[PDB]
Amino acid sequence: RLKEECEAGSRELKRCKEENYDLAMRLAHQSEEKGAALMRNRDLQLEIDQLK
Amino acid sequence: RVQRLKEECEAGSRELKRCKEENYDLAMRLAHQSEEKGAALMRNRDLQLEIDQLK
Repeated sequence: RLKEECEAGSRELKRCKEENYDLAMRLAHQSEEKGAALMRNRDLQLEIDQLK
Repeated sequence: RVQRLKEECEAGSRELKRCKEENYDLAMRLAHQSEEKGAALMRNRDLQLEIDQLK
């Protein structure tokens, strides 16, 4: 009754910890890509301001 | 032995609850950063089109 639910919980904890590491890596990757896109945006806005 | 595995199981159920809450937070922050990157790339395309008409 509780032995089976506790074995299932420890397997779910193993998967949750794997997902946590995966989410952290994906978050760091998206933050770098967002930073690169925003830098390109600043440079383009500066170009427009000089022409207009 | 019975009381030891009971505690260990209760501790794991609490750690899983914590991990799922952290994972939900990371997922929402990941979704936010991806949306912001996407929005910036779309503005970049529009700005490049504007520049090409002015130079």
